[PDB]
Amino acid sequence: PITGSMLTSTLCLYYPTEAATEINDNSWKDTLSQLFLTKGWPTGSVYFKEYTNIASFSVDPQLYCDYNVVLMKYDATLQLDMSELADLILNEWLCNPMDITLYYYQQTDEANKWISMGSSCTIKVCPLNTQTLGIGCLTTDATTFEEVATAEKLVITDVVDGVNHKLDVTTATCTIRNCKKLGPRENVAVIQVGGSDILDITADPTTAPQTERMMRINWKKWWQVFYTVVDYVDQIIQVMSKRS
Amino acid sequence: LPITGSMDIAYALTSTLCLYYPTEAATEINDNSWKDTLSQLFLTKGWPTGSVYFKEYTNIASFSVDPQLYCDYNVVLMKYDATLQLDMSELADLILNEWLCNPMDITLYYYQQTDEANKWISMGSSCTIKVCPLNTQTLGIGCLTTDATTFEEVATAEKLVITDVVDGVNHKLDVTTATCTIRNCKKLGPRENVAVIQVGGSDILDITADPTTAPQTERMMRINWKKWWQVFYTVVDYVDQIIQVMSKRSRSLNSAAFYYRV
Amino acid sequence: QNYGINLPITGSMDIAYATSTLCLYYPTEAATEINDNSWKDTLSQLFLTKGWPTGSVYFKEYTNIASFSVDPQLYCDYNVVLMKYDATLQLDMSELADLILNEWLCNPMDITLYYYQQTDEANKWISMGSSCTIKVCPLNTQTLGIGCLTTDATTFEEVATAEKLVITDVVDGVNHKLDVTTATCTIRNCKKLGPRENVAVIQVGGSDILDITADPTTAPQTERMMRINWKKWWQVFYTVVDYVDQIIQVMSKRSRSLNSAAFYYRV
Amino acid sequence: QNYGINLPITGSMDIAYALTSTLCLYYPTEAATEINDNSWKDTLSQLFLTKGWPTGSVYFKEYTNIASFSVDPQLYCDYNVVLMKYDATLQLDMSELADLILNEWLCNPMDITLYYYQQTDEANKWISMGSSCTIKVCPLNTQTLGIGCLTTDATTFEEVATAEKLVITDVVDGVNHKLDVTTATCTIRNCKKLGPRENVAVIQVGGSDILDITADPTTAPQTERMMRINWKKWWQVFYTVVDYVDQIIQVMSKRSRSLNSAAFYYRV
Amino acid sequence: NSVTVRQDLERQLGELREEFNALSQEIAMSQLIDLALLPLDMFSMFSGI
Ligand SMILES: [Ca+2]
Ligand SMILES: [Ca+2]
Ligand SMILES: [Ca+2]
Ligand SMILES: [Ca+2]
Ligand SMILES: [Ca+2]
Ligand SMILES: [Ca+2]
Ligand SMILES: [Ca+2]
Ligand SMILES: [Ca+2]
Ligand SMILES: [Ca+2]
Ligand SMILES: [Ca+2]
Ligand SMILES: [Ca+2]
Ligand SMILES: [Ca+2]
Repeated sequence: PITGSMLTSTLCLYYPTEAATEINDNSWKDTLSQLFLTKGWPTGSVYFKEYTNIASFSVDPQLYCDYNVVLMKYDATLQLDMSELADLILNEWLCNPMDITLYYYQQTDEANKWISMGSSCTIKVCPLNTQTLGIGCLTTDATTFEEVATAEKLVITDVVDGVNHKLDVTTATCTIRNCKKLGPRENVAVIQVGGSDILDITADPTTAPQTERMMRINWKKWWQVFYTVVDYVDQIIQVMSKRS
Repeated sequence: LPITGSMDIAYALTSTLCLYYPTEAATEINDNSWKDTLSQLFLTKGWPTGSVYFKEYTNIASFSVDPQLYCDYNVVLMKYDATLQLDMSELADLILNEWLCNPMDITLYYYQQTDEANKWISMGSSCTIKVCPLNTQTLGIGCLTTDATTFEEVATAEKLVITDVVDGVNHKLDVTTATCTIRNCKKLGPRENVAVIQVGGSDILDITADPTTAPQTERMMRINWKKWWQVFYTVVDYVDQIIQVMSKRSRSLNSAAFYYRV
Repeated sequence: QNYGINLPITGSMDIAYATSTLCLYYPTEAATEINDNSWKDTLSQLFLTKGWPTGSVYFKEYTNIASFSVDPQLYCDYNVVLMKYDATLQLDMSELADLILNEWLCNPMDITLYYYQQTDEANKWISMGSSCTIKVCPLNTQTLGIGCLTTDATTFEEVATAEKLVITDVVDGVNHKLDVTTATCTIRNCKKLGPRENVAVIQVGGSDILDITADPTTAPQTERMMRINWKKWWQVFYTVVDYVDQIIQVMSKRSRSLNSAAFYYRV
Repeated sequence: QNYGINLPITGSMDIAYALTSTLCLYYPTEAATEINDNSWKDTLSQLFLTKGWPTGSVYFKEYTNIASFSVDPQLYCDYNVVLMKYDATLQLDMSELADLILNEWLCNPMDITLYYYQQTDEANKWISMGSSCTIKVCPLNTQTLGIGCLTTDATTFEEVATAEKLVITDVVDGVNHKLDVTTATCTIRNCKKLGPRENVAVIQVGGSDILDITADPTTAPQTERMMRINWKKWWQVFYTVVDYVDQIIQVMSKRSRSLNSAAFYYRV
Repeated sequence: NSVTVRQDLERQLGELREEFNALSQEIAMSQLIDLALLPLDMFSMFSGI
């Protein structure tokens, strides 16, 4: 209960391999470090992380920084993948293990989802009635299970709440967790390089919020993209809170 | 009549839902009992068995031919294609809104649009509408009233068209009446019975012919998708929110039609 | 002298109080599809019903967004530009929309002799021409390149290639050497003053993709930026004519400038 | 700060109130050819510096002829001084050029293949510029039928210009006209004379004072910015300009339209 | 001798009424009372139109 009266941070920039390949310069990280230094960031505070693709980045993304800015190149065929990654890295998740081989799982409320990551995650679900028998599926035979994902690097599965499910995830190359969305992760911001402003970070179908940390820029040159980010770093930082 | 309330007083199972979906959704699901499964899940959510009716349409264009929404609440899962933005917008404008329509006899009379709320809605197998504006002396402007080849074409083999011409000028129409019917429709307001869920790309529905407004009503929803099973689980799991978004029809009465009620 | 801009205006909160020209810029695609010799005459007649007297509505045709971006001209009191969405030209559409919708004050930029720097967030470098190729080399306080030798332009960091219109934004407060292809391009140092209510943009097709601010944290959608779904150019033109009242009401003709240039030039 | 309105300005009649600009000098190629010195622009720049103009503030623009210069004479400069050489056979050309560069014109487009045009006021003219303008007009009676001309046939039109680089046509006000401009090379605009342009001054270097910048035949005003000198040496002409730059600038003034208080009054 | 010249389209009646109503601002009460006292007839009403 708080009563009121009415230079020390690190920044990370996560960019695709395409940006570096186009720039085709060996010392562009050093160039951007000097430019950030002019903008007021002491040398040794700006880091540049590279990821091959959105799909590969979605496999357990680690964002160790006081501020994180993720440049995400748009693709029309990957809107769901972009939305999944954006939700995962823009919201805080409290996750617990899931052992499909041993227990049946259900989702308690709207905050509960099943987040699965790995090389290839094929998830099939069989809902069970109160008597523990598959609805439209047979527990013994997994070929009848309804398929909710297929060879996905990241999946955020939502199923009807209050009904037990038997899962048949491909745990050989995937790991699935029972996660709860605690709230927003102000440490991370996403800038969509080109596209059409398509990101649904809420599983609810009646809500597609556009928070301040979700940005979109039209682009034709990655050098222009990076110069824009450096020039308006102050605005990007002001748009997001601080935490590591 | 007046309805007087109070701003201090503390005030302290019988409806049907219809899900309209494309054929490819069922084709991908490929489970003969998927409708029964969804019925049981809706029951878990609190919808008695038989209260949910599933309707299958083959395409947006085909569904646009006289859409027949016959539930207390209707949810239309409309897939997105970047080449069908106008078609999706027309279908959304048709169903999400209430239109008072009267028949138009193009082959006899000339017609005009009274105000911004009035348009010409054409439906059928193939609507090829051509128009010719007329002046006060019934002579065509930029067209010859007798030669229909000179008319100006506003549609081409369309399953559904919502045409809007300049108000206060008579027009002569050459719509193909054999495979199409055109009606003079005045938009009354919103049809709260129906909600549209765009399962696909960006939010592009412009349900107002006014170029300055593209309002995004609460009943126009959008979801990214990769599996129809996931789409349907989303709909079932958030049915409460969708119903809260919708409301019961306030239209007093119109032409009789079949409904799926309790 | 100054129209008394320094003086105040006192208005009451209770007292009851209760030939403009219209330019229509459209692509050649529209004319080709319309395929009529007198469609301009037809639209003039139809505008006459909405109240624009004959001789007040003019129709300008441009082959492409790219070509129209080469020194666009604003001729009428109300300039409505129909822009055809193309998924591969989003940045070009954004740059053209920024240039026309916002007022700019530009100064000459002799690049063969002088280093240049952006001063504040309102300053940009606007280059226009048949082919504008821009390579920038930032300099440190010692006037040495950062990641690029000053003498050799091949080490410069490219920002635009064979572009009809470029709005370059570099880091403010750092000098740059620019190897801009001045043979077919002219680059000027511009500052954005404010909105230009004289001009409105109507995008046919697409999915509402226009950022008219260099700031990445802001993509404002003013009232003069409109979008419509389209399948017949006759339908598009009838929509514009029938709703010209709303479009004009959203616009304002006091921003009419003396010259048709999209920017104010100061030497 | 209160742009776009006209608030009365109040001042006192009994109170005592006890460089940065840029000058552009337009001259013909004949001047440079006669001077025949490569560094003459640098020399004039140094002399202007002596007079008080920081180096780099004086621009020297060269035009080949009055006729060529008349094609869109863009003068973007805090002060502009145009030395135009008198020619006995170019009096109307000189007057047209002087009017165009000495008055402010608000111009609207003209699509002569869609509309008939009438001039509604004494300040409304048709200004056409380009490689070759050939304006042929047909006045129309109230039936949209030509008067003394055939609306269908252009050869019967009455010609008011022939291969003119610049021309300012003035027809009888209030009557519709059908035009046959050669738009393939020349562009015509419906212009209205807002008022004087203080940025520009014209020095006629040669014969007598013949410029008149008013269509009205009853008046031939000779304003402050219309100067005239005799000459036999372009070096002498330029020395005179440099020496009396202060007088020229005092006769001129900063462009009212480009003042940051003209916002929403047809500039800035 | 030519094709029939189509009469120009007049105006949208809604906006015509809007402008006519907007004209009520430019009305002076005393002069309007004088004009009301003057009996307009088939001649006076249409003479100056
Ligand atoms: Ca994914
Ligand atoms: Ca099954
Ligand atoms: Ca759930
Ligand atoms: Ca025609
Ligand atoms: Ca359609
Ligand atoms: Ca209409
Ligand atoms: Ca380099
Ligand atoms: Ca460009
Ligand atoms: Ca900048
Ligand atoms: Ca001349
Ligand atoms: Ca004659
Ligand atoms: Ca005249």
